[PDB]
This record gives sequence, C-alpha cells and structure tokens, in this order.
Amino acid sequence: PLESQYQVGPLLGSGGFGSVYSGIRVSDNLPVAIKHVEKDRISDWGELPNGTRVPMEVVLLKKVSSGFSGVIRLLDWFERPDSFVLILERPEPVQDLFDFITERGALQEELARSFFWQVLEAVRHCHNCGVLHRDIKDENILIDLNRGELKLIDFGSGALLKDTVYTDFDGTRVYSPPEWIRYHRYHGRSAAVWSLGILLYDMVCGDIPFEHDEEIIRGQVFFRQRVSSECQHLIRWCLALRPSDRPTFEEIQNHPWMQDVLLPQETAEIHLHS
Ligand SMILES: O=C1NC(=O)/C(=C/c2cccc(C(F)(F)F)c2)S1
Repeated sequence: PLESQYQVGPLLGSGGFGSVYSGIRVSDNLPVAIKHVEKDRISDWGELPNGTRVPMEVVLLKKVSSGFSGVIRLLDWFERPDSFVLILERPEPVQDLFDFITERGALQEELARSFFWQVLEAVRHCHNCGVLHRDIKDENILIDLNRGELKLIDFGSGALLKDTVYTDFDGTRVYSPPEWIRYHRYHGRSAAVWSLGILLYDMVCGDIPFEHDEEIIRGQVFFRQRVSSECQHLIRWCLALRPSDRPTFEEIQNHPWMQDVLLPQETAEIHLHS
C-alpha cells in the first residue's frame, strides 16, 4: 500500500476537480496522473461491487475501465483522512483539446470529423457501462499526440445513467441544455447530445456558440467561420431546442458529415506531425 509507489512530478492543474500532478509509477516508470480530491468537495458518493463508501467518481471510473483507450483508466486509488487520491493513466506526449484549439484555432473539418467521431465512441462506451459523463467539453478531452487518440477524462460531475429525469447538475453551464437552464430538468442522452453539439461547434469555429443563458435558451446558431452545410446541419440538429428533436448517437454517426473518418493513426500523421 501507500504512495512510495509513485514519484510525484509537477502540478498539471487545479480547479473545481481538485489538484492533479504529473507522476510516475516507481515500479515500471509508467506515466500516471495523480489527482487529489478534498472530502469537503464531494457531494456525491456511491459504493462499488465490493461495497465500501467511495466518491461517485471512483464508482463511475471503475464502471468504465477497460483496454478501450477512449476513456481514461483508473489504475488505483487511495483514501486519506481528508481526501481521496486517484491514479490515472497518462499518455505522453499529451495536450488537452482546449489548449490545442487555443494554439490552432478553428480546426479543419477532416480533423474535427476524426476527433468528434472518437468522442462519440467514448461517450457510447460510457453509456454502455451505465455511466453519464455530464461534462463533455474540450477541457475534458486529451489528445495522445503520437497516436492521434482522444481520451475522455474527469468524471467528477458524472452519474449513473438512468431513464428518468435528472434535476441536479454540476458540470459546465455553457454546455448545459436549454431544459436545464429553464426547468432544472433534463434526461441523460439528450442533454449529452446538446453538449456534443456545443463541442462540435467549438471544434469547427474555434470557440463555443453561447456564453449567456439567454443565448442557450434562444438556440439560434451563428457561424463565424466557413463551415460546410453538412456540418452546420449536424450541429443545428444536436442543438434542437426540444430534447426529443435531438439525434441519437446512431443518427449522429450515420449523418452524412460523419462518413469516411480517418483512423486515429492517419489523423496524427496528416494533422499532428507524426
Ligand atoms: O480523470 C481525470 N480527471 C482530471 O482532473 C484529470 C486531469 C488531467 C489533466 C491534464 C493531464 C492529465 C493526464 F492524464 F494527461 F495527465 C490528466 S484526468
């Protein structure tokens, strides 16, 4: 037990998710990320198959661990008297999608197609494991720059998937749907689909469409960059004001704009410099 197992590197960041450090597992020099969450800031707890009391985040992360690389894998976790510490895999070299967009601005459609498809695959995997992420956005997406594989990260706002209404939310407001804003009610899939529309707009325009409650509620989308008609249509469909008017994951992936995606490795070659 205990961290003498890990050699702590530099702080990667800190925020509403806690404090995350670059690290290395001493027993094989495997890159990890070490994430400390304060007990005070955990509103949401569950219990595992094992059945002890842990943060919901840990429950959700265990439900999605697998060799499938589109979601971050929890390697281990530790309790401390005032915090939980989590050990997560860390690709290297790596860059989050927010920073990549800061650097390169609006993305070419072929590249956005490739990234967005990989995001769809990740989210379908989560829904499949009975998990609803509830904070899909560019800051929660890591790009493995060598392999061109994206990774969804940060389940600290997620919940067990269910088919009844959610009336609670602690993810990102500007990615949250009109129904959350107006009624504090949404269903899991359709709220997830709206945030995927925000995300895809973000990729192709270089920023999110809406900053204020009023704009979200209005749902009117203005394109500030040149974007093909097939792409604007997919976006405007993901951002239908009525939840039931939103596409399912399968309709998103059968959309004409989504055809002939590059493979992750082709993507890194053409676009990331491999
Ligand atoms: O599941 C997760 N929850 C978080 O807050 C994470 C932060 C993180 C931030 C930058 C880099 C990485 C790294 F994995 F690349 F290191 C991880 S990961």
